[PDB]
Parts: sequence; structure tokens; C-alpha cells
Amino acid sequence: MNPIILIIILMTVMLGTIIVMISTHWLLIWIGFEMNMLAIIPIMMKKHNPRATEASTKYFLTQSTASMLLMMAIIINLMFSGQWTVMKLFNPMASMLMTMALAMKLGMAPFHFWVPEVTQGIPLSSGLILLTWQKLAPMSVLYQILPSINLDLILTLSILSITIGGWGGLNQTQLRKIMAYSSIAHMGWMTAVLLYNPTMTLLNLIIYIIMTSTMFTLFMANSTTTTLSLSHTWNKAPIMTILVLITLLSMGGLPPLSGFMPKWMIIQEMTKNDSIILPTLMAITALLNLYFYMRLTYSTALTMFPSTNNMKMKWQFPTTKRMTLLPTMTVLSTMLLPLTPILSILE
Amino acid sequence: MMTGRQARAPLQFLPDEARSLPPPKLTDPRLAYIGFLGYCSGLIDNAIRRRPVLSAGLHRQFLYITSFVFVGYYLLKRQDYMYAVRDHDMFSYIKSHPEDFPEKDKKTYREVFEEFHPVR
Amino acid sequence: PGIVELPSLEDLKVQEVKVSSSVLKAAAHHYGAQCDKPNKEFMLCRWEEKDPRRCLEEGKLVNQCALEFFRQIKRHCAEPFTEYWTCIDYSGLQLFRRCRKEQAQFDKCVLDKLGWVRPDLGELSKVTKVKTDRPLPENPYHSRARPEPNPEVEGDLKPARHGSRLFFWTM
Amino acid sequence: MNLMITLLTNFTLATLLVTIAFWLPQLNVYSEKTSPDPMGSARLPFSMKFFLVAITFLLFDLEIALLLPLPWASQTTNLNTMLTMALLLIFLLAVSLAYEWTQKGLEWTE
Amino acid sequence: VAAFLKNVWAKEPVLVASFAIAGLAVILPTLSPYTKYSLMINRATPYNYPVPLRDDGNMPDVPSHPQDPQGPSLEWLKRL
Amino acid sequence: IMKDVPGWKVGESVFHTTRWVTPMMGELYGLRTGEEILSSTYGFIWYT
Amino acid sequence: MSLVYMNIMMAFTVSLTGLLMYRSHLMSSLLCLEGMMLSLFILATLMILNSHFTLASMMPIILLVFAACEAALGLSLLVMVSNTYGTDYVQNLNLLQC
Amino acid sequence: MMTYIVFILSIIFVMGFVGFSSKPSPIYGGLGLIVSGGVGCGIVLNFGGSFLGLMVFLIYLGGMMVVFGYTTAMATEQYNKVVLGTFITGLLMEFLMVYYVLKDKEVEIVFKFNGMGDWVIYDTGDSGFFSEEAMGIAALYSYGTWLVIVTGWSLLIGVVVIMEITRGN
Amino acid sequence: PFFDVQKKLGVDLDHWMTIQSAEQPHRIPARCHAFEKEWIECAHGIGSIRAEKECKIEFEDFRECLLRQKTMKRLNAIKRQRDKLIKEGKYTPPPHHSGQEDLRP
Amino acid sequence: AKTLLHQYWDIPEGTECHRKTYAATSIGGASGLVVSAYSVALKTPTSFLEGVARTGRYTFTAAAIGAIFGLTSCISAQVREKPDDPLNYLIGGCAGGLTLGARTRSYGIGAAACAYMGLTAALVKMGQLEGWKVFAEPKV
Repeated sequence: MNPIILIIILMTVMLGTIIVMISTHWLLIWIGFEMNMLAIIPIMMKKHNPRATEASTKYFLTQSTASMLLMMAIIINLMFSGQWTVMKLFNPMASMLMTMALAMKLGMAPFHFWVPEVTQGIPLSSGLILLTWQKLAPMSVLYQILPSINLDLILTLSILSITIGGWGGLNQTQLRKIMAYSSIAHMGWMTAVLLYNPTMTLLNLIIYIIMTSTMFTLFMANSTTTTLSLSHTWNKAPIMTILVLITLLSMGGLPPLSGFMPKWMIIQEMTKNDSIILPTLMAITALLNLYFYMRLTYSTALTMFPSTNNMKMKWQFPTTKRMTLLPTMTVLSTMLLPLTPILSILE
Repeated sequence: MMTGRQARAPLQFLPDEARSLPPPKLTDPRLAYIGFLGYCSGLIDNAIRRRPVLSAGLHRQFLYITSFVFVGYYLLKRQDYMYAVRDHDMFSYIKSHPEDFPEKDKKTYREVFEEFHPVR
Repeated sequence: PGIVELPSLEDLKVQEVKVSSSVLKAAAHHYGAQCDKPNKEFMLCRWEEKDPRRCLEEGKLVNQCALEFFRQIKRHCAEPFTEYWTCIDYSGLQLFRRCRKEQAQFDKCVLDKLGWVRPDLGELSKVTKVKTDRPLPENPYHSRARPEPNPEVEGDLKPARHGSRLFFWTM
Repeated sequence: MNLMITLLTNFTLATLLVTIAFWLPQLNVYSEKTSPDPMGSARLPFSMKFFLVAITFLLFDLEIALLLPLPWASQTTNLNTMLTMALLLIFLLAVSLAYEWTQKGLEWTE
Repeated sequence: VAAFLKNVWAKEPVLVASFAIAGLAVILPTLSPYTKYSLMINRATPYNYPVPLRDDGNMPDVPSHPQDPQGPSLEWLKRL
Repeated sequence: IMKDVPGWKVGESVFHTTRWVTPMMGELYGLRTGEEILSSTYGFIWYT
Repeated sequence: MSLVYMNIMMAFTVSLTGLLMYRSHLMSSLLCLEGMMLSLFILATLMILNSHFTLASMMPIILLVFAACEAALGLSLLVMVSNTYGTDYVQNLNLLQC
Repeated sequence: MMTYIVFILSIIFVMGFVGFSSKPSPIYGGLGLIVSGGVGCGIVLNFGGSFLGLMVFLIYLGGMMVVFGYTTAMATEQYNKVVLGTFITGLLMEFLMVYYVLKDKEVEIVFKFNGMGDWVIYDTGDSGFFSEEAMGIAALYSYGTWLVIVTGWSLLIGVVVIMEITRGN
Repeated sequence: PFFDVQKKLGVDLDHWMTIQSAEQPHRIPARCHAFEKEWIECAHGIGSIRAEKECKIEFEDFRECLLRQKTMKRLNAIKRQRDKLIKEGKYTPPPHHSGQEDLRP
Repeated sequence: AKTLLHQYWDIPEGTECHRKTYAATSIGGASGLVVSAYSVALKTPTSFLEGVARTGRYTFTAAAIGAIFGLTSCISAQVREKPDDPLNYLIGGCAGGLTLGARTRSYGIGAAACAYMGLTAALVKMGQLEGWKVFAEPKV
């Protein structure tokens, strides 16, 4: 791919997301979603492998069904309201259709089946672009329509996403599938608090974006795709293993790291509304996310798996990858707890 | 929650009313913590590229500290502004609606009765 | 809800203008030039009242005055107008450019027998003013009282009392 | 009602002619033929060029659909904006054509 | 520059003619003094009804009759 | 027609307001013949 | 609501159920998706032309063009699948189960 | 029975959908989609949308379904119970809705549907010397500057994406 | 988040197409201009909760103009009762509803 | 799925065992139908009759669970003469767990199902008594 064409395609993705974010018309939301899908399709086809083609086909079919359901919801709201302003919807059927459309777009369970599939078949940079940038626009659309969101449906989707993400990440050996199931659990966390306080949804979105960016940047820097190469990383560079141990510690919500910051705040907005069973259940389920993070830290940094003879050659060459914002994202994702009230800038 | 408050002056990082509040001091503990975070990020940047951590790249570490302190100062100013906005809205809503917040008759302990549960 | 107020059949009875479309299109410019005041009064009443039932009498005046137009055609200029409206009536699109000589003869007869001047381009499409005696409807949409808005924000911004008040944080 | 009548008349004349052409010499008596082309045993290989010119036609057809209402749109009051948007649409069409030209898109079906 | 232009006029006259026509089409409306005539021709077409205004008492510019001297004129369109 | 049906008010508007509403085509040609309905609502579209 | 609204919504529903149950091919599912888009087009333009929404008449053409562009993209993906396994069967797209 | 013409057309429309929702073959599915597109163009023709109906004929049928069948001819090499079964099932439910809404004149599945003709909800006025839908589309350049910009950029990006992803290198 | 770029920058991108009572080409009015106008001038600036609990009358009127549920329900009742009395023989159509009216103009 | 729970809860505790047993059997049958539908969708059976057999097995197992739980809870609340007590629902939950063990033809699953289902049913009765909400309406 040409650098100019790749740059133009990336700005097209950014323009589509911005168009969804800044528009006050439903047709422009739909237009931005199609812009985003059409411009992100070739990034998944960067290597021209059969797995990339199948992943792009599955992503295309799921996004097409989601966009068509979104247009059906827009048309129903047009009929029953006579206007296009992006605000609360004026039909429960249109609200339900739009909610399941955005759940299919975000990868919420039980529409999650493409997320561990697709992320396995695409490169690491494209998977990072997916799992971080593609989740901004549907979360904005969910933010704007929360007066019409059914509570039962969104809480069912949240608990299903958290449980299925934990039980799915409990099994994998590949890193990309682990990050996919972790993403599913995290969006269950973010949507569980949406109807009570969306500022916590914004805070959890930002923290999840920083953590996923740090982990994917570490994986790109070490060129690791399975757990065994991540185990091998201890011989080549120990500082990378220390960084992935600290980041995986923070991703599990272990205090005093910054990953304790979102979910705890979420509990603080759900015991105010006298809902005690749900946050306790969600923390108990997120213990499984902590479990497979602990398994990864056991394999990587807390022990030393055996290495090979050719690794000695890799001792003679310094790394030359542009590890952009890796120290900043490592610091920001782990020592951000003593600046917890800064979330008030998102209110 | 505050979505209707910042609906007539949109996309303003720090509005005019934010200038009525005292700015944070340069010796703030939070500003010092953010500068320490910037220094730690500079040390990590030195470490992951196989450089002497405390020796190499003094200008890079200084730029890290300065950029972190700049961003943190602006973020802290916005945070105190929005907390002041929260308090102002709360007090205005309490003052505007006196019937929903009745003053309670604050009794002393000679009139109130508390059940005694012995430990034995 | 309410009962729709509807005028009786005696209020809707008037002597119609029983002519075809080509008859009206032949004498459209002179009808606009001569019968302007009741037409403009009726159209202003229709656009201000937003109700046909409140304008019926004004409409009757139109159906009077237009008739008083055509009678003056019948008394003096019957034959050139007959030829002109027949020539207009022949063509499918009722084009004015296909009947120039009959229009010239009809206009000459009208001018030298009644003193009517045909309007030029854009004269009929002007916006004019109307002096009328009926008062302006203060509530044409029948709108009820608007809801009272929320009280606005006022006063200077004091700093937050004891900082954020979020758990153990002092500021 | 006139257009539906004309469509039905054309359709019924077409199927009457097809039935006559397909069945009139069927009533004649003749002798049958056995069940048996250069590529009978070979499979059809895919060619990217025909699919490429098909999708190029589809995209240019969509931009033609966007460009179509110009005769109605020329009667507007914002003449500067209409002229700018029309010229921008045709310029983007020409830019797409030139970019397909430069990247060897129109090769061997030029 | 002149050698390049003669070269492309030798090899590809079709592209040269197309680019010349496109450049003329994109620079000529900004120079011809007849665009404003198109604008007020499109403005002067009466698609809707000219609904009259209620006479408050002081409107000297608006006419009282279609044949009155007040209001806009159309002699320029009649002559051009 | 509705002298027998109980609880029916003749001429009851379906709108809460007293403003004049332009009559829908079914409100005008509801009780007329089929050919009048066809000429009124499809005469312009079906005219060649 | 009107009768044609029921018929168009039922058409959208049966095309959605046709999409969600793959039989053998992928071209058939793509055709079902374009049928869904066509039903959306018809419903939107019926609602728009019924209520005399003048400006909104610009909308369904866009609803065509964008979605039609998407259809082209889908076709290309199918061709890529046809370049790998020689057929557009959906039972060859299972390389990512492990 | 003439006054239900649009409704009658709508039946064929949903019937055509069961032509390709059962998915017999891409050629027969394309034929069913062609019939459904023609019927839908007739439906929007009966509502006054002449330009949009000819958009359906010019761009959907002659533009996009041509490419769909053209790519179909490069696959599904030439030479069931389930296809006929779901066709019969869908036809039976469709005629059940037809019979019920022609019987009791008011049904419901998700929304309340009325059993009268389509002619009732029409407008009694006249549009004047222009077609309202025609000027609504014609306002694409005068009013829809942003829509034109994003659509043109989308089509250009789509051309780039299409010729990029099928290179294979 | 909904970043109001348009209101901050003063530009207009899609506000002209959001509602139905907006400015139209040749000032063509929609069939429910007045109802939606009244609903909009009610619900302006009072919030969604007060909008949905305070002028439900205007929103019901606008929805009735949009979909005409009660109008065709009343038409169904009238036509059904007319058909029943026609079958029972106690009613006949007048000559002006049969096609011999020699209408108004 | 809200009318089934409503028709189960509107019967007072320990009054009519037949209606409570029927309501709990209907709720269990609905849950088993959902589980069987997801099982035959996600994991395709090798034959149509195999799919019908699996659907019937899941539906009958869950219906037996519901019937045994409702019957045992109502009988215990009748014979122990206290309707507002979570111990009755704990006994019913352990009876349902023993039914699960009898259906799956094992003992350890039966014991674990007794313990956890008795705890869950006692929690459900406690939430019904104290008005605990899992899908709480946002009031702050």
C-alpha cells in the first residue's frame, strides 16, 4: 500500500468517526458509519492472506446488517416523529432496533461472535485500530439516545457481555483473542453504567482505550502474537516484560493502579440508585478477567520460560521500531489513581 | 448530568466564568505529581531504548516534564471550574425550592430515646 | 374533542363563473388588472385567517366582481374575445405565442372601447398593499399558553466548598 | 391507465410471438439428435479485468445518478453555490477516472 | 513550457482539448459580466403568489396596484 | 347514518385544537362512488 | 397506519430472515441485503412523499448510492473468496475457529 | 377493486421478496429482485415519485443488479425441498395477513395497521407549476453542500478501496 | 460525546434538514407544518422531561396529523355502519353521493 | 416473560399448590425452550429427529425442575405454617437440585445443584420480601 493512500484512508476513517460525532442529523450518522466501514475494510486486508479476506468478509457482513437495522430504526422514528434531529427516539420499536444495531456494532454479547474471530485474522495495528477507534462513534450515538434506551435490554446486554467475555478469555492461548474477549467484558462494564451516569462511561472508555493502546503497542514492539513468544520476551528485553506485567496488572482492576479507577466509580454510581446485586455480580465476574491476566503475567514476567539458541543473534541488534507514545501510555495507564477527580472534566 | 448546563456555550474548554475563580498554584501537589509522572515517562523512554536511564537525554526529560506540567495545569483549572459549577448549581437549586428542603427540628439527647442493647 | 363548526349550504351558494380554462386564460391579464382590489383583499384574508370558513363573504365578492368583468366583455368586445379564446383553446399547452394577432385585435378593441391597458412583464407579480377594515387576528394558530421556562443561572462563581468531596480527596 | 395498457399489449404480443416461434414447427415431424464448443471439458478461469470494469461502471453510474438532477437544479437562486457543487462533482468524477488511469486500472480492457 | 505543450499537442490532443475546455469552463463564469443577468432572471420568475401586505399606514415604497410605478421594474429583461 | 350508535357525537373532531385542518382525501370522498375517488386521487398520475 | 406500510415492513422482515439463515452461497445473502436496502428505500420515499416533506426528497437517492457503493465492496470480497477456494460457499470461511 | 391498486402491487412486492428470501439460486434470486424492483418502482410511481421510480429503474436494476448478475455468471456453475418449503410458508403467512386485514379492517403485529385503501391519506391540494419532489431533489446543490461533499468523497474513496483490495499484492 | 462543532463555529451543515417546518424551496409547505410548529414552540428550552410531560396535547396532535390513526378509524366506523344499514335495508345513498350532482364550478 | 412471573407471584404462598406448580412448570419450560433453541442454533444436530429429541430433553428437564421446586416449596410452606420464610424456598431449591441430579444421572451435580439452587432460591425469596431490585430504575 502506498503511504499517501494509507494516510488518505486513515484520515477517511477519522473523518467518518468525526462526522458521526458532530452531526445533528440521522442520515449523516448513517453516512459516517458507512464511511468508517468502507474506509477501514482495506486496513484489515493489508497483508492479503486468506485469513484476512475471511475476517474482512465477516466484518463486512456484520456491519452491513447493523447499518441496515440502524436505517430501519431511523425510518421508523421518521414515520412516528416527522423529524431527523439526533435526540431521544419516539417509538420503543425504533429504540430497540437502534440499541441492538449499536450492540452489533460494538461487539456486545450475544452479537460478540465476530470479535474474537476477526481480530485473530488481521494484523496487530489494524486490530488496535478496530478495538480502540471503532468504539468511539457507537458510544457517542448511545450517549445521545439514553432517554429512550430500555433499561432491561441494556443491562441484559451488559451482564451477558461481561460474563461471556470472561468465560471466553479463560480459554485462549492467542493474545489477540484474549484482547477481544477483554474488550467484550470492558464494554459490558461501560454499558452497565450508561443510564445512571454517562460520565463514568466516558471515563471507562478513555481508560480502556489507553490500556488497549499500551498492550497492543507492547505486542507490536516485541512482535509477539502467541503466549509463547511473550514468554520468550524475557531473554531479549526484560524491561518489556516488566512493562507488560504492570500493564496487565492495571488492566485487571487491581489497586492502586488506574484500572481500579473506572469500575469502582461505576459502583459509586450504582449503589446511589440502590442497585447492589448487579455491581457485586459484575466484580465477581471480572475476577475471571483478572485470572487470565494473571496467567499471562505468570507466563511472561514472573517466571522464565526456556529460550532457543538463535535468540543469541537477537542480542546483537537494537530495536528500531517507532514505539510511539509507549512510555507516556504506560505511565498514564498505571499511576493515574491519585488524580481520580480529574474525571470531573468529562461531566 | 451537566449536559444542559454546557449547552448554550458549546466546546468551551474554560469559559469566562472560570476566570472568576482562583487559579491553581504552581506549587500544587497535583501539579508536582503530574511532573513526577512526566519524569517517570522520560525514564521509561530512556529504559526501553537501551540507554543510560539517569544520564542520557536531559533535554528530552525536561521536555517531558514541561509538557506534562502544562497539560496538567490546564486540566486542573478545568476540574476546579467544573466542581465550582456543580456547587453553584446545587446551592441555586436549594435556594430556589425552599419547600423541598425543610429545616429539621434538631433535638438534644434529653428528649430522644435510643434503645440499649447490652453486651454480656 | 370538539365539534367542527361548518357553514350551512345556504352560505355556500353563489352565481358561478361558468367558463372554461382557456376563456379565463385569454382574459387573465385584464382580469388581474381590473379586478385587483377584491382579489387582493380575499387573498390577504385567506393568508391571515388561515381558515376558509372565515373568508366566505370575501370569496363571494370575487365571484361578484369577476362576473362584472365578463359582462363588460360580453356587452362591447364579444367577437374579438371569442376569436382570441378559441385560438388559445385550440393548442394543447394553451400557449400565448401562437395567438398573437388575435390578442392584438382583442387588445386594440378593448383599449379603444373600454380604455384597459394590458400589464407589462412583472407588473401582475408585484407585491401590493391592501387597506382593509377587518382587524388583525391576534391568535390565528389558536395556540394556548406556552410552558414557563426554567429559571436561569445567576451569581458569581465561588470556589467549591472543601474541594471535590470525592471520598478521601481534600481538593 | 394508458401506460399500463401499452405495457400489457407489448408484453402479450411478445409472448404470443415467442410461443408461436417456439411451438409452430414443434408440431412438424422430424428426427431427434444426440445430446452432444472449444472449452467443454475445461473450467472457466476467473478474470479480474471484467470484474474491475464492472465495478468501475457501477461507481461511475452512481456518480452519474448524483450528477443527474442538474437540469432541475439550474433554475435555483444560489447560482454560485450550484455552479461550484456541479463543477466539484464532475471534478471528483474526473479525479477518480485519472486515479484509475494512473494505477494501471484500465489494463488490457483499456 | 512551450516544448512540453507542443509535445502533448503532438502525442495526446484529446487530453489537451479536454483540459482546455475544463479550464475555460472553470475560469469563464468569473469573467463574463452576464452571470448577474442569470441571477436576476432566476429571481424574477413568479413561482408563488405575491401575497399582499396589510397597509399599516406608512409604506411609501410598496405599490397599491400592479400597474403603479412603485415596486421592481422589468425593462432590463424586456430589452437585455 | 349514526342516529343508532350509542356514544357517538356527530362531527367530533379528532384534533384537540380548534384550528382549521385541511381535509384529508378520505374525509372528502369517503362516501362517494369508486370512479369519483379514482379520478380525484389518481387522475393526475394516470393521465399519460 | 396504511396498508402499504404493513406490506413494506413485512418485505423487510422476510428479507432480514432470509439474510440471517445462510443456505449455501454468499451471493444469495448479498442479494438479500440489497433487498433489505430496496425495502428501506421504498418505505422512506413513501413516508416522505405522503407528508410533502420537500427537502427530504433529496435523501433516498443518497440512501441508494452509499449502500450501492457498499454492495460493490461486498462483491469484491466475494471475488477474493472465489480466488481462494474456487467457490462462494460459506462453509469454507472457517479458518479462524482456532 | 381498482382503488386498492397500490396495495395489490404491494402484494407482488412482498411476493417477490419470498422469491429471493428462500434463496433458490443467484440467477432466480436476481430475477425475483428485478420483479420486486419493478413493482416497487410502480408503487412509488403511484405516489407521485416519478424521478425516484426512474432512479430505481436506472440505478438499482440497470446499474447494480446488472453487476450482481454479471458476477453471478462468474460463479454458481451451471448444471430443493427447503426453497419450496419456505416459499409456501411465506406465501401462506402473507395471504393470512391479506385475508385478516381484508376481513376485520384493523390488524396489529407490531404496529396497528388499517384495512382501508391507500387512497384515503392522499392530499387534496395542487402543487402549482412545479413538482415538489423534483425541486426537493434539485435542492441538492443549492442546500446540500455538505451532503454533496461527503458523498463525492465517499465515492472517490470507494474507487480507491475497490481497486486497492483486489490487487492481491 | 456530541461535539457541537457547528454551533461553536457558526456553520450550518444539517440543521436545514432536521425538521419539517424549516425553510423549503419555493416556500412549499408540508401537510403538518402548523402542528409541528406548535409542538416545537412548546418544547423549546424546557428540557425533555418537561417537554414529554407538559405539552403532550401538541405532540398527540402532531402525531395524529402525521399518521392519521383516529381519522381512518372514524372512517372505518362510518363505512362499516353504512354497509350494515345498507344490508339491513334501512338506508339508501343520496343522489349527490351516486354521481348525478352536477358539481359546483 | 413478565406475565409468567406475575402469574406465579400473584398466588399467595402456601394456598394452592396446583396453580403454583403449573406456573413454575411453565416458567421452567420457557427457560428450557430458550436453552434448547440456543443449543440447536449454535450446535447443529446431525438429524432433525436428534434436534427434536434434544429440545424435548432440555424442555422436560427444566419443566421437571420447575414443577418439583414449586411443589416442594408450596408443600413445605403449607406444613411449616409460615409463608414468609426463605427456608421453604431453600428446601424447594434443594429439591430442584436433586431433580437435576436425577435428570443428569449423577450424584455430585445433584449435591452441588442442591446447595447453589437452594441458596439462589432463598436469595430470590429474600429479595421478594425486602424489595431488592436487580434492574433498578435510575432515580439519582
